Amino acid sequence: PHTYIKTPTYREPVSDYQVLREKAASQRRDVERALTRFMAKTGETQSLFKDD
Amino acid sequence: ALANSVTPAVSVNNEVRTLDNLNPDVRLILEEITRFLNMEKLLPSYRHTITVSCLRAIRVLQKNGHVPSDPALFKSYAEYGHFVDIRIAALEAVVDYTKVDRSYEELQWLLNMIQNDPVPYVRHKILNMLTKNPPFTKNMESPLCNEALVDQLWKLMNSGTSHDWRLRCGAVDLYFTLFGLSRPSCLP
Repeated sequence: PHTYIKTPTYREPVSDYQVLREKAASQRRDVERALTRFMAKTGETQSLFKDD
Repeated sequence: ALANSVTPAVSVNNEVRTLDNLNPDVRLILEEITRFLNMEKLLPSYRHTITVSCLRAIRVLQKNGHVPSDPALFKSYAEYGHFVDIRIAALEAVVDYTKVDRSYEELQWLLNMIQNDPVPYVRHKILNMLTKNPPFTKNMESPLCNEALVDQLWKLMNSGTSHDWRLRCGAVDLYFTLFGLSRPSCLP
């Protein structure tokens, strides 16, 4: 085959509903955590605990 | 639903409730209500329904031995510039605190807020909540049964609430709930 046979090949597609739900959930949780920590650090802040 | 799951914590020797000796269940609940309240501060709801639910849940966690029994958060949410649903939820939490912790200064805070608040609906609601969940009844011996409190509430019935006709009936209801139909007993 190597002498004259060519087939294109693609990357492995992840079409799984479980891991797609997990990816979208974890990315949404991480971006909202990053956003809220950035907005609490660059403004006036409160704390449930002393100096937290 | 997160607030309904909270069972009373197993404090040992009245151990101070700090962050390290928190329940492993309640840390997840506390993280979720912190996330919800902070996200309400940036993307608000329709009538701050999540603020009301999170203040109610923080009062649930304080009623059991999980969060320190401190009314300063609810006292900051009960200021004038907030929405009225947040205000009445925070004042309900302060009324529950001054019933459970027998706080004198919180009762004086609530009576001062009855006397001079801009919104009269909030004054009527504070008298209503302090009638429904009274700091003491007539049967109880409490530290808050002075002649000073009897004189304050009699002055609030007599003068002070003379301009509303609904604050005066609420003060009559509060005096009836606290001291009854006869002479206040805790008096010379």
